[PDB]
Amino acid sequence: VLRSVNSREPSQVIFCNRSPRVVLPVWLNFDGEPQPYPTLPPGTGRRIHSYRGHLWLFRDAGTHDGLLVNQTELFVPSLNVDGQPIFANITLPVYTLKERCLQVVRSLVKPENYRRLDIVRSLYEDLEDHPNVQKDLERLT
Amino acid sequence: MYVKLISSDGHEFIVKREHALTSGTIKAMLSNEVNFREIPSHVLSKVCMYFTYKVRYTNSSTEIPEFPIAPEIALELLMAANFLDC
Amino acid sequence: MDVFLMIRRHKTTIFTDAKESSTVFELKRIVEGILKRPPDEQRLYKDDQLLDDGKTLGECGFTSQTARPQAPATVGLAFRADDTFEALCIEPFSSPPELPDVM
Ligand SMILES: Cc1cc(CNC(=O)[C@@H]2C[C@@H](O)CN2C(=O)CC(C)(C)C)ccc1-c1cncs1
Repeated sequence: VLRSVNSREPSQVIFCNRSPRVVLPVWLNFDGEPQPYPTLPPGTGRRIHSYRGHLWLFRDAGTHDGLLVNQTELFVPSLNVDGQPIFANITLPVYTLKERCLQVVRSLVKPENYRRLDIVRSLYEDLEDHPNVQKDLERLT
Repeated sequence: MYVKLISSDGHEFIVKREHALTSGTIKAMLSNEVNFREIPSHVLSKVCMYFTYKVRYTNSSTEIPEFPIAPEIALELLMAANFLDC
Repeated sequence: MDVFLMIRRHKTTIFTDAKESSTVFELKRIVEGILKRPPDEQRLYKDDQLLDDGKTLGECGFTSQTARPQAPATVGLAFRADDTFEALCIEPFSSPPELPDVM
């Protein structure tokens, strides 16, 4: 369902990373498979060649935390008007406090030691349930 | 309009009602003071700071900064956020 | 430009915002509405410094980029009990435990 259209109509795009994270851009190819591309450091940008109707989403390259692009999940390059590239503003969402706490705990404790932490059983499963591109694609679909 | 959120160690935090209603748990606890017996003040102060942060940056075009959390308070803050559903 | 504050006395802590251009006296009017004590029975402090009513919060060092939503600036508060003002006193928050072995 979520797949790039094979339009063959070039569309130049500026990936603008306005987040403090290292960004992993992911191209959903014609069979709907996530295809990773080279990372962007925090605050940097790149001019990239894509195509009209192609699907892109963006993540934290280390933890796969979800990021927004122009205030949304998905970015689809549009027609270029007067030779101007499309701007893809990559930003942090407003994470829930809970998820933000899970992010920080994950980043300090190695997966092996989640069960060693002194917390209720249900938070153990919340920690192990890492952000994942395949999982989100099943949600969106 | 304001409400009082009281930590386990007696600290009384006064925040706006609409900020506090971010938490569905607090909405229920109100329906104008709320005593939290498991949340110490160093956690509850951070919870209040988050409310201000969420209300400010939700549906905002201005670049959003990371919400900071110290390593020392993360576990306790996780437990509170989980309970408060925020 | 909005600034974000914690107005703190004893074990009380008010979370609110104000304009950088607003006055110390106007902040006292906000406190009055919440804690039911008029401006003349209040002293506001930045750290150990007493704040003048007619000065703006910007002049007193509360700026939008330092007094942030996620990390608000502290403004000391002291009440006048009858004739004389109490000394400024802010109870500190609780201390977090030691970082567990795994963190
Ligand atoms: C290294 C790099 C190369 C390219 C080349 N362009 C592509 O691969 C485009 C992007 C996407 O629309 C698919 N694509 C294609 O040329 C079609 C295809 C992969 C040959 C089937 C585009 C972006 C990047 C990036 C550079 N930094 C972050 S992404």
